[PDB]
Parts: sequence; C-alpha cells; structure tokens
Amino acid sequence: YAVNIVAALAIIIVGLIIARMISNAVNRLMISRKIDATVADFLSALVRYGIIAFTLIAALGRVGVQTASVIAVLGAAGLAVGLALQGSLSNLAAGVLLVMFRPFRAGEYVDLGGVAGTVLSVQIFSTTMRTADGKIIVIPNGKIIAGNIINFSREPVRRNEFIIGVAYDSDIDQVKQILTNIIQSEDRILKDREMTVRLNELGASSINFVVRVWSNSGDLQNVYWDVLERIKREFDAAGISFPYPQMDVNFKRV
Amino acid sequence: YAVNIVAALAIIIVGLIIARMISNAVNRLMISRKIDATVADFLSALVRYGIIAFTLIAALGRVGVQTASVIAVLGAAGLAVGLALQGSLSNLAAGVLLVMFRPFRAGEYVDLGGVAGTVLSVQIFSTTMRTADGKIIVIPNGKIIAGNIINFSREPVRRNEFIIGVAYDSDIDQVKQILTNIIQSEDRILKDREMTVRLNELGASSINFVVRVWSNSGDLQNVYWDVLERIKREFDAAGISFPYPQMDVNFKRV
Amino acid sequence: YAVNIVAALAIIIVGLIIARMISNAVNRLMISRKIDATVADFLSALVRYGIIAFTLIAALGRVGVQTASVIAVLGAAGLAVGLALQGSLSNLAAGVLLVMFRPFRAGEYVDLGGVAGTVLSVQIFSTTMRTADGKIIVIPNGKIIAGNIINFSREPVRRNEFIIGVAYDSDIDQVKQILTNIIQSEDRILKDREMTVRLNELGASSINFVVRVWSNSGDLQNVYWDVLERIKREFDAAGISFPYPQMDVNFKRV
Amino acid sequence: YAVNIVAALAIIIVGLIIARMISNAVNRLMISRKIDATVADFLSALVRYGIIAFTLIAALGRVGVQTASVIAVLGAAGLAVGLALQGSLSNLAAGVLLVMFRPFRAGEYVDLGGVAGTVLSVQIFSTTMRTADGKIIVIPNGKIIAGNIINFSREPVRRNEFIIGVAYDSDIDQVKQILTNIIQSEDRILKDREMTVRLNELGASSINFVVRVWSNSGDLQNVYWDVLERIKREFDAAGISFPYPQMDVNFKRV
Amino acid sequence: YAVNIVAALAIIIVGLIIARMISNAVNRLMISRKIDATVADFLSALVRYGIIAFTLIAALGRVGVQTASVIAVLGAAGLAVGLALQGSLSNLAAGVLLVMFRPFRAGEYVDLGGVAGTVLSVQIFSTTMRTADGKIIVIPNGKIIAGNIINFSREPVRRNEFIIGVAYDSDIDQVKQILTNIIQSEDRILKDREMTVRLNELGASSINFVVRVWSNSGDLQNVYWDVLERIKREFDAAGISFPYPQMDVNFKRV
Amino acid sequence: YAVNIVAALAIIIVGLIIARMISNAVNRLMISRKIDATVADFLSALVRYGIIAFTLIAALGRVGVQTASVIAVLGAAGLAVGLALQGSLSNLAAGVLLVMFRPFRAGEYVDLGGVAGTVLSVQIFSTTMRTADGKIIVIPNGKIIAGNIINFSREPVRRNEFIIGVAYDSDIDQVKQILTNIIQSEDRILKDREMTVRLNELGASSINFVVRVWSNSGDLQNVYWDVLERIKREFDAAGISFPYPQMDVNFKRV
Amino acid sequence: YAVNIVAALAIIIVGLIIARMISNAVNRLMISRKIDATVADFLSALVRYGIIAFTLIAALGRVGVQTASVIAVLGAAGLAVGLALQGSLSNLAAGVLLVMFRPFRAGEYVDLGGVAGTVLSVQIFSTTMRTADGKIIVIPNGKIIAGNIINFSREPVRRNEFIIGVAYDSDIDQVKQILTNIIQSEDRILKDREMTVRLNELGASSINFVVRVWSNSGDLQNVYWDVLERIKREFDAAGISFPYPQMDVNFKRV
Repeated sequence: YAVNIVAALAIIIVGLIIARMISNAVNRLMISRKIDATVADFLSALVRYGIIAFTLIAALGRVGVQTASVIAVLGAAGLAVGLALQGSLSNLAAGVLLVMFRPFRAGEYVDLGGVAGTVLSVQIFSTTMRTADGKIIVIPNGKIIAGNIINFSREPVRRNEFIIGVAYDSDIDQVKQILTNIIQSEDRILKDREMTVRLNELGASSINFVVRVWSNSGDLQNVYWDVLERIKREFDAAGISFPYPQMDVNFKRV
Repeated sequence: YAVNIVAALAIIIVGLIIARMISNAVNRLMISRKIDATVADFLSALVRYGIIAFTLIAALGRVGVQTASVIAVLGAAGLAVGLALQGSLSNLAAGVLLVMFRPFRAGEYVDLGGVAGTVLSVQIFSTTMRTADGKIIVIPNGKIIAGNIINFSREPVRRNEFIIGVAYDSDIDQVKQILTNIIQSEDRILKDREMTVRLNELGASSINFVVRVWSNSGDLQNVYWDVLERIKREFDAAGISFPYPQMDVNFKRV
Repeated sequence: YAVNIVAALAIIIVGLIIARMISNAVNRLMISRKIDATVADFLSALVRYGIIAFTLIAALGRVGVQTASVIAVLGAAGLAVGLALQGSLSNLAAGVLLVMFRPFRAGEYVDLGGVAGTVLSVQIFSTTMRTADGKIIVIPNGKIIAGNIINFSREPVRRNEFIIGVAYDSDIDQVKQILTNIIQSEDRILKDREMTVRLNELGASSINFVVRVWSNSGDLQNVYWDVLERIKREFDAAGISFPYPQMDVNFKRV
Repeated sequence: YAVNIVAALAIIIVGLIIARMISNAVNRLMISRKIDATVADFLSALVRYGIIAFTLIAALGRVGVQTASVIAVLGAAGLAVGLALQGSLSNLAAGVLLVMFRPFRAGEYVDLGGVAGTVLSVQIFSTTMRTADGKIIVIPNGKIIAGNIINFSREPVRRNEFIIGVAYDSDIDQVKQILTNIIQSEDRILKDREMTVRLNELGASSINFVVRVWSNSGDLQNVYWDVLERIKREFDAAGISFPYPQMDVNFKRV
Repeated sequence: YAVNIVAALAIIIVGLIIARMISNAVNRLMISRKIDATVADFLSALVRYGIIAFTLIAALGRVGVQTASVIAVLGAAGLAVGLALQGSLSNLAAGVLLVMFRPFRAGEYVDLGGVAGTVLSVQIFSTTMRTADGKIIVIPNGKIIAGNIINFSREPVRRNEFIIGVAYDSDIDQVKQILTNIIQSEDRILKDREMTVRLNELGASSINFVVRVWSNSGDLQNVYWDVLERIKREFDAAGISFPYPQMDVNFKRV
Repeated sequence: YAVNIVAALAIIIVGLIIARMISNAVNRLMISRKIDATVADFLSALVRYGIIAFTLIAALGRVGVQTASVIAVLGAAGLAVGLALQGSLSNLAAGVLLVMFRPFRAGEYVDLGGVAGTVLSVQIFSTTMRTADGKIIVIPNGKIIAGNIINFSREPVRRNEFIIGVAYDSDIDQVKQILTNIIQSEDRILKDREMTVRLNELGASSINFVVRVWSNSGDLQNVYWDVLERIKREFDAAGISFPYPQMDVNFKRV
Repeated sequence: YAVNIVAALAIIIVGLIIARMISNAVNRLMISRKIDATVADFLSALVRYGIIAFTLIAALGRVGVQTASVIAVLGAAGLAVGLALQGSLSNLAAGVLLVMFRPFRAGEYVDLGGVAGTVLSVQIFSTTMRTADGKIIVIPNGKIIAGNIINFSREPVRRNEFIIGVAYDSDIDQVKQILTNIIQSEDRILKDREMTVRLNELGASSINFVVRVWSNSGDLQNVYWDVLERIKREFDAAGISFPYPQMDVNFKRV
C-alpha cells in the first residue's frame, strides 16, 4: 500500500520534471531552427500538458481508479487532431515521395496541372515556382502529386502545328507546294521526322491547311514565329488569299 | 466488500476535495496573469466538473459496475465534438504552418485563389487582406493553404505582353521597327532581358503582333500604359491601321 | 454466486429507479425552461431507456456474461449519431467562433460567399442578413466561416473604376484632359489618393480609357453615377464620339 | 467444468429463446405501426440473427473460446453501417432542428438553394413545397439546412430594378423626368424608401438608365409590369427612342 | 493441458462444420431468392472462410497464444472494407428510406435532379425510370435522396407560360386583347386560376408579352401547342408582326 | 518458466516454418494462375513478413512483455494499406453489385457518364466497352456505379424527334399535312403509338414544327435519316421554304 | 516485487540493446542495397525509437504503470498517418495492379483520361508517356486507375466521320453518288464494314451529309485527309457548292 502511494507520488514528480525538461527541449529546437514566440511557447506548453495529464492518469490508475474514461476522451481528442492534421500530413508525405522519387527538381521548367513555371524549390510541404511572367507560385505537394507532372526540361524535341486558312478558290497544290517549300528550306526543322502539310479542314469562310513540323525545344518557338512570318509573305507574293469573314447576303426590297 | 465500498467513498471525497483545490489553483493563475470573472470562473468550474464526473465514474467502477457502456457513449460523443471542431482545428493548424513557414507576409500583394489583395495580417485562424478596390477580405487559413498561393511581391521583375493587331496590308517590317523602337527607347524596360516583337497571329480581320517586355514590378503597370499610348500614336502617325472588324459580303439580288 | 445474482438484481432495480428519477428530473428542467410535450417526453424517455439498457448490460456483465458485443454495437451506433449531428454541431461551433471572434457584426454590410447584404443578426447557428433588394437570407454559420468574409463597413474608402470608350480618331490628350477635369472638380473624390486617367485598351471598334478614383463608401455609388453622367455630357459637347459597333464591309457583285 | 459447459448450454438456450421473443416483438411493433412483409420479416430476422450470433460468441466465451475476432469484425461492420447511415441520419437531424427551430413554416414562400416555392409542409426528413408553376418538390432537410434559407414571407417589402435603354441622342434630363414622374405617380411604390432613376450604363448601341423602386411583395410583380408598360407608352409619346441594335458599316467597293 | 488442447481441436471441428453449414444456408437463401453462381458461391465462400479463420484464431488463443496482433490487423482490414463498402451501403440505406418513406412510386413521372422520366421500379439500391424518349436510366438511390425530388404525378394542375414577341410599333392593347381572347376561349385553361397576359419585356428587336395560363397536367402540353398555333394565326390575321432580327446600320463611304 | 520460454521459442520456429510454407504456397498459386516475378515475390514476401512479425509479437506476449505498442503500430499500418486498397476494393464491390444486380449487360449500348458505347464485358473491377467510333474504353466499376446508368438497348421501341423549320409565310396546314403524310406512309413508324406533328416554336428567322414518331430500336436511326431526306424533298417540291437567317436592316446615311 | 522491478529493468536493457542491433541491421541492408544517408539513418532511427518506446511501455507495464494513455494516443496518431499516407499508398497500389495486370504497356498509344500519348514506361508509382506533339507527361498511377483507360493499340480498326455541308439547292442524289464513289474507290476503307453516306443535318446556311467510313488504325488519319481533299476537288468539279454563311437581309430606308 505504501509502495503504491509512494510510487504514485514518485511518478507524479518524475512526470512534472520530465514535462518541464521536454518542454524546454522543444524550445531549444524551436529557437535553433526558426522560433516564433506563439508557436514555440504554445507547442512546448501543449507537450508539457499532455505529459503531465498522462502522468496523473498513470498515478490514479496505479491507485486503482479506472481511467478508462480519460483514456477514451484522450483518444477521441487525439483522433480529432489527427483529422485536422491530415491535410498537412498528406502534403508532407507527398513531399517525401516527390523528393526521393522525383521527376522535377529545382531549375526545371514544368507544368503542374496548369500553373507552369521554373521550379525554384521543392520543399517539405509545398513546391515553389516562378511563372513565365514573373509571378511566384507556391503549390501544395499533395495537389502536385494528384495532378499530371509534365516536365519541360526533360524533353529534347517537340512539334509545332501551324494552321493556315486560305480562300476557297485557292489552288490546293500551290498552297501545298509553298508551305512544303518553306518547311523544307527551314534548317531548324528536323527533316528526318514528321513533315506534314495537308488540306485539313473545310472552313466556314476558309479552307485551312495544317502543317506539322518538329524541331528541338530551344528552336521551336522561333521556328513557329519564323515559319509563320514566312507563310504570310510567300502567300502574299504568290497571290494566295487569307480571307476575311465571308457572308452571302440576299437582298429583299419592301 | 467493505474495502471496496469504503475505497469508492474515499475516492469520491478525494475527488471533490482535489476538484475544489484544482479549481482554486486555476483561479490563482487566472488572477495573477489576466483574470476575467467569466473566463476564470467558467474555466475553473469546467475543470472542477470534469474532475468530479471522472471521480463518480471511477467510483461506480470500484463498486464493481462495468462502465463499458458509458465509456463507449462518452467516447462517441467526444469523437463527434472532435469532428465538428476539426474544420476550425484545421484552420488553426494551417495558420501555424502559414506563420512559421510563410510565403506571403504582411505588406505583400497576393492572389489567394481568386481574391487578390494586399495582405494586412496573417492571424491565428484567418488572413486579412485589402483588395485593390478597397474591400476588406477575411480568408480562412485552411482554404488558403488548400489553394495555390501566388505572391506578386516576391519577384522583383515581371513581364508585360502587348498584342497589337494591325491591318493585313500593313508592312510587317515597319510594324516591327516601330514597336521595337518604342520599347528600345523606354528606359523602364530592362534591356538585358527578353525583348520580343513578332508577327504572332494571323487574325480574323487582323494580323497581330505580340510584344513581350520586362520591367520592375512597380514600373510595370505604367510601362504597359505608356508603351500602349505610344504605340497608338506612333502607328497613327506612321499610317499603320488598327483595323475594325472586317467582313466580305457577296451580293445577290432576287 | 448468490451475491452475484443478488447484486445483479439489486443493480437492475437501482437502474430502473434512477432511470425514472433522471427522466422526471429532465422533465422538471424542461418545464421550468421551455417545455414542449414531444421534446420533453421523447428526450426524457430516451435518457431513461439509455440508462436502463446500460443497467441490463451491467447486470449480465455482473453475472459474468461478456457484453463486448453489445458494447461495440452501442459504440458504432453512437458514432453514427455523432456523424449525422456533426453538420449541425459544426454550425454551432462556427457560431461561437463567430461571436467571440467576429469581423462582421449587426448593421455591417457584407459579402458571405456571394450572398451579400446587411447583417441583421449573428445568431447561435446562423447569421441573418437583408439583401439590398429586400430579401432576407439565413446563412448557416458553418458555411459562413468556410467561405471568405468580406466586410464593406470595415474599411471606409473604396475605389471606382470607369471605362469609357471613345472613337479611334478621338484626341487622346483631349479625352484625358476632359476626364481629368471632371474628376478634379468632383469634391467627393479624395484628392490625396489615386486619380488615374489613362488610355488603357486598344478596343475592337473602340479605344477605351480607364479612370480610377477613390471616395468614401457612402459617396461612391453616387460619385460613379454622377461622374458618368458628367462624362456623357462633357464628351458630347466637346465632340468626342462614343462609337457604335464598327464594321468594314467589302462588296462583291455576282 | 460442468458448471461451465452447462452455463454455456444454458446461455445458448436463453439466447435462442430471447432471440425468437425479440423478433416476434419487433413484428408486433412493425404490424401495429406500418408493416411491410419484407421490412418486418427481414428486420426482425436480422435482429434475431445478431442476438444468436452474440450468444454463440458468449457461449464460446464461457467454454474458453476468445471471441475477440468476432467482436472486432462485428465492430468494424457496425462502423461502416454508421457511415452509410449518416446521410439519412443527417437528414433526420436537420428535420428536428428544422421543426422546433424553424424560419420557414407551411404557407411561406421561400428559396431553398434555388428551388423556390410555397411551403406545403416541413416533415420529419424532408420539406415539401409547390413551385410557382405548379411542380411539387420534395427537398431533403439536410440539404436545406446546408444551403442558405431565404424567406420571402418574412420581410415584406422588396425592390424592383428597371433598366431602360434609350437612344444615344436622347435628352438625359427628359428621360429622367419621365421615369421620375411615372414612379412618383405609381401609388404602389413606397414613397418613403429609395427611388433611384439614373443614367447607369453607357451601352453598346444604347444608353441605359437604371430605376430602383420599392413596393410590398404582393404589389411588386405588378408594379414592375405596370411601370414598364407605362415607360413604353410615355417614351413612345415623348419621342424617346428605344434603339434597335446599332451598327456603323464602312463600304468598300472592289 | 489436455482439456486445453482437446478444446482447441473440438473448436476447430465445430468451426469447420458450422462454416460449411452456414455456407450451405447462405446458398439456400441465395437460390430461393435470386441466385447467381458467382455471387452465391463467392459470398458463401467468403462467409465460410471468415468463420474458419475466426475459429483458428480462437483455437490458438485457447491453446495459449495472444492473438491481439491478428485481431488488430483483422480489425483494420474490416475498417477498410467498411469504407470501400460505404458508397454502396449508402445507396442501400437510401433505398430503404426511399421505399417505406417514399414520394415517388412506380408509374409516377418525376424529375430526380435532371434525368426525368417515368418510374419503372424503385429497387433496393437504385431506381429505374424510362425517359420520355425511351431511354432507360438507372439512378443510384443515394444520389436520388441527395438531390431534390420533384414529382409530377402528385399535383394535378400546372401552368403554361407563353412568351410571344411582337414588333415595337404594335398596339399594346390589341396584342393584349387578342391573347386574352384566345385564352378566354380555350376551355382546357382553368378559368378560376391565374390568367396573365402582359407586356413583360422590352426586347432587343422585339417587345414581348408573357402569358401564363393553368390547365390540368394532361391538357397542358396540348394547350400550349394549340394556344400557340392560335396566337400565330390570329396575329397574322390581325396584322401584328412577329419581327425578325432588327439592325440599324449607318453607312460611311470612304 | 521453462515451459514459457520453450513455448516462446517453439512458436518462433513454427512461425518461421509456416511463413516460408505459406509464401511458397502463394507462389504456387501465382505461377499456376498468372505469375509476375515482382508481384509473386513481393506479395509472397509481404505475407511471410506479416506472419513472422505476428509470431515475434506472440512470443514476447507469452514471455510477458506488453506488446501493446507493436500491436497499435501494426494496426495503423494495416489500416494504411487498407486505405490504399480501398479504391480497388471499392471497384470490386461495385462489380459484384453490378453483376448480380445489373442493368446493363454485354451487348447493350450504354452511356456511363459521358463515354457511351457497346458493352463488351462487365468484369470483376472494370466494364469494357467499344465506342461507336471504334475506341476501346475500360471503365472502373466504382465510377460506373457512382454515375447514372443510361441504357439505350433496354426499351425495344424508342422515339425520334424531328424539328423542321420553315419560312414564316409558309402554310401551317400544308406543312402539317405534308409531314403527317410522310410519317403516315413510313411503315417503320409504329402507327399505334404517338404520332405528333405540330407548330412548336415561333423561331428567330424561322417557324419550326416538331415531329415525334416511334419505331423499333434498329429501325430508328434509319427512320430518322429517311424521314428527313423525305421531308427535304417533299418540302422543296411543295414550295415550302427552309429559310436562311433573316435580318431587317434599316439604312442611315451620314 | 524484486523480481518485478528487476524484470522491468532487465527488459529495458534488452530493449535498448536489441533496438541498437535492429537499427544497425537495417543499416546493413540499406547500404548493401541502395543506401541514402537520410533514408537509412532516419528509417533505422525510427525503428530504434519504436522499439524502445515499446520497451518502456512494457517495462512500465511490469512496474504496474498502466500505459493505456500512451497506447490510445499512439493509436490515434497511427490512424492519422494512415490517412495522410493513403494518397501516396494509393498510387503505389495502383502501380502494382497496373504492372502485373496491365492493359497498356510500353509502346502502346493510349488515352488515360484526356492526356493521350505513346506510353514510354509504366513504373512503380507513375506512368510516363510522350504526347503526340512531343511533350513528356508523367501520370500518377492512382489517377490513371481511377480514370478510364482507352487503349488505341489494342483494337485495330477505327472509324472516320466526315461531315460535308453543301448548298441547299444541291442535288441530294448527286452529292450522295460522288461521296459514295470516293469512299468506294478508296482501298484503305474496309469495304466489309459500315459505309454510310447520308443527308444528316438540315443546316443553318448549309445542308450537310455525314460520311462514316472504317479503316485500320494506321491508314485512318491519312484516309480522312485524303478522302477530304478528294471531296473538295470532286465537288468543285461537279459544281457542288461549299456555301459560305448565308443571310437574307430585308432593306428599309428611313
């Protein structure tokens, strides 16, 4: 009986002291890292309180008092904190997966479900990238993983797809020859890959040809710009007409 | 049997006395710190009631009545309070993450999933911002974290993208020389970065050029405004036509 | 054995009697407060039934019949009631947060995720507001907190944004001087804050100027109405044309 | 040993008999209320089966067969049923909240998240209303509570908003006077409340005025119809033109 | 020791035999009702396996090996199944609610959140209806209960709403008289209910009147068709013009 | 004590041996069925590890070391694998429900939330269909059940709805007679079911009639095609005009 | 008592030593396989900590200190981790399913819920494909499995659908014959499968015919391009008119 009451008190003391020690330890880590008076004090205090309450529970239980009730309420509380925590816990997990496993790493330009920019840093909970115009976006890793991950710095060659519309009474073959001549002449267009030039759509007020040509990443934006300037000039010289919106109107006096 | 009923009564007495002592202690701390009659009295009273209820449960337990049922029901009820609490709990957690971790801090302008304004203050549960027009928005931290966080004050230089459309019969080279002259002259446009001026789209009734030019956050709104006014005037003088909607109409009498 | 069966019977009796007593007590409290035959009778009866079932469970348990099964079933059912209850519980919690914590209070005009009106009363479970057209909306507090809370009565000054489009051949400078003069003269427009008048967009059939001017809440709807009427008259007099939809049509006989 | 095997057999018998008794009781309650052969037979049988399985488990428990496994499985299954049950249970809870608590009561016209009609009856699980055109909707109370609740029979006076567009060359003042005269004369328009008549928008092909006028619910649909017919007649007489879609076309022969 | 090993073996045997018996019973119920070789065999086998595994567990426990581990794992797995199961379980519950409680029963024409047809059968998990064009739709009861439930076979009289647009220079009064005459003459239009004929909208190119008239469900589709044909004819004869799209075009040579 | 340590060691040995045996058995079943080195080796290994860990746990348990901690961790992990599994488990369940219960079966043409084709096979986890254009889609059963299920093959007779628009000055009666005749003459149109031909809408530039005619599934695509070609020819001959877009333009010189 | 305290201390020592040993073992395996300082050190340490905590729990267990509290809290936390982990664990499970099971395999062209390309590799957690234009997408297997999986390299023959619109006064039969001739002549069109050429829609300004023709995957893109060029040339020669947008305008001077 004496050993029991003494053990209970001894535990109460050991509990209070370790709680103060663990709280002080949490504060050492908070300050060394990145301390915030509210976060360090409140978190350290929550740890200290949980430890002491666990201790009082242990003491009454040793005395013979059934703690089942405090255990169940303590368990429900623990589950609630678990649920709220889960969005952030989820993000952390994704971060780990993302880091060991990963596709995109700092410096690569990517597209993470829309929002595409240059990755500045993949962090614990979120990835930060700098969009093309200069905005800084911070994406939550969990969402990053749920979405597709298209990495642009991984690939070497892509394909441009032009679509020029000419007038209906334009010579199908002439158009084809002129476009074919422009891409054939364009160095930056991989000649060993696709090189499509075809009457593709029977337009509303137009008849348009699709042109598909491959080039290496770097080159591609310019290839499209140059091939297009070229298409505009050659067609103008050759007399091929880029039509305005057409409309047949039938007059009725009244 | 006597030891069990006596122990139960002994526990009830110990529970009531400790409940009163712990309540009085909570009041000592409330007054020494910052006491509020409603907060100190209601909090000390809730602590005292929890302690005694626990004691009664423990006593029926000693008398030897299996409390399993009250424990499960008490447990479910706690889980329910925990579930309801979780949305708000969630917001609190996000706030902590947001504060130690944070991307956007007071004074920065941001877009928190639509709603974009200047951050006035990131608080415990919600962040408050002042939209450009002057509205004051209070966004719940949990929602903020689930969404992307796009911060405009973090990067120093961003890019303007003009898209001027001219009349088809316009001189491609002249249009280019003029736009290039305007951006070249504009001091606020960093000359070492991208300075794109190109025939980009073969329009419906237009033929439009895209101009991409970089400048520092501040300067940027003005740079777009000035470069645009300038483009309107230079083009007018140079005789370049900003076309109206074109339409070729074919007449048919009947 | 006899002590076990007698104790079991003794408990069944103590349970039935206390159940009737607790039920009668619930009714005393129901009547003193605000009694409703269905609520007082059904609630008191539910309490009584729970206590008796608990007791029968304890009796079989006292005898030596493992009640684990009834315990788990009772627990799952308890969880289910907790889940159904959680939406409403959630609303109550939000209400508490809303009340001690609150941003918007009676009399303030606000936007609670779309639905924006004047707050009539922040209640226990729901907030009630009266929309500008006269409708009376009752929004569940849980939803209110999940959504953004933009308060218009908090800040005091807001900004109007006009966008007038004139004809392309209008004098840029003249349009700017006339608009500037109008805002300059209008007393209600805070002169120490932003006062933007600029050629902003190179429109379709138009060329439009953006005007951004600040005023105090009240004044603002009127400032816009008045500044606009003013722009309409001043421009007409000065000969600045508000263009109709333009269109170049090219004729073709056939 | 004998007492144990006998007690086990004694329990199995007590279990089968009570199970048959509880099943028959469930059927007495099913028939007295509203019996359905499938529901009464299947529900009573499920109760009987649960009781017997619990008993066999108990018997196993008496001989020395740990039933922990069956207990855990039974519990998880119980949890799942709670989850499935929760949507329906949620509806019931909202119903109770709705009935003792409620804003809208039979006879009142309301808008329950879209679906707006005359309330016919707030029941246990669902509210039934009759839409203006005659349809009969039955809305689940859970959904009703989650959504906003706007009651039109509560307040009593709302506001009409007319928006009349006239020709650009119309006299701003004349238009204002005529509209003002019309609303001024209309008795049904509360004269002590808002009475706005203003040049609101600088239209595309029009120039439009906004008119805001309050009236009591009933009167309001008619006030709008009448004030409008009146606006049409007066404007026609006064020479004010309601413009057709405008369009400036510029001809080009070719 | 012998009693323990024998009891363990005795349990293993009782477990295998009862498992085969319960499986065979599940098959008897499956065949009597609606048997399906895959469902009856797979379900009966799953029950049999669960019973035997529980038995082996009970046996190792009786021999003297703590099964706690197998119990917790078995428990977690059961929880996972409960979660996957919950969508389907949810549908079943709504089904029960739907059948005893239900608004719509076979033969009634309804709209269950869009998808509107005639109910062919309300089943355990889903309702099946036959759309007006003949398609057969199977809607999950859970979704049915979440959505609004509009029943057309419940009320007997509904309201048609016509909206005829005439030309601006039409006589407001004449249009009203003619429409009024048409509805007045049409027998199938309940004369004791609403009978609205009003200038409702000041159209773009039109000036349209709304006409609301009630009739019995059946009569209603035809009433709308007949009243419309009638409006077209009377108007043509009366000289009232149903206008084509208007457009004032202002010419400019260049 | 010796019996306890020996029993513990004997259990460890029995556990390792059975673990290796169960793993080897899983591989026998993997290879006989459809073996994959990674799946068979990893799955067999996971089973083996779970069995041994369970065994070590049981060994310490008999030896008197409270394994509570290892049990809880083991339980959480099981739940996690269970949660991951739940999407697939969910699909499987849906499949079972789908198979005993089902609406659509092989050969039927259906729309399973968008994606609509001919059902090739309702399997365990997924339903496979062949879209009209020839693509082969594999839809997960869970998604299938959550969505509505619209079956086109279930009704034997369906209905076509034609909507032909004629010119405003067309003879209402003549249009009706010609359409009536066309459907009257078309054998494939079930003459005992609905046969609607009516002036349905007072169109923009047209006046359109709706025609509703039933036929048997097969026949229906062709009935619609044939009836339509027929309508075009008869109307052309009869002189009924299928109008182009109308437009009244009012001229204004300036 | 001495045996109990000594056993508790003996266990604590056995626990620390085995924990250090198992940790060192985990490191041996990590390094032999594929070691990563953070993964090997963090994983080994986590194992070590779990073992020790289990030990303290068991020792406190011997020393009579009830650990229930630490066990429930440890349990709630484990549940929470289960939840965060589930998204990623979900992806892994789908990966196993995908690899042993898989429909699409490297080299096959597929559509995995939008994003359609040529699979480059199905890996442990993600599938990587190269979209037609050349982009490299990485899709998370979990998402892939949730979505529909349509495989193009599985089936071999698909269908092209042409929709040619001609002028209203075109000869229905001639249009049909020319189209039929073209498809009849085109070898690449499977002649034993559907070959539909029909007047399908009664256009706005057109009358359009639908043409459905099958071919083998490869051939199909080209079949469509070629059949189309052919339709354009044949129709031009035959005099069939591809109409621009029609419009009847009625003039009104004012």
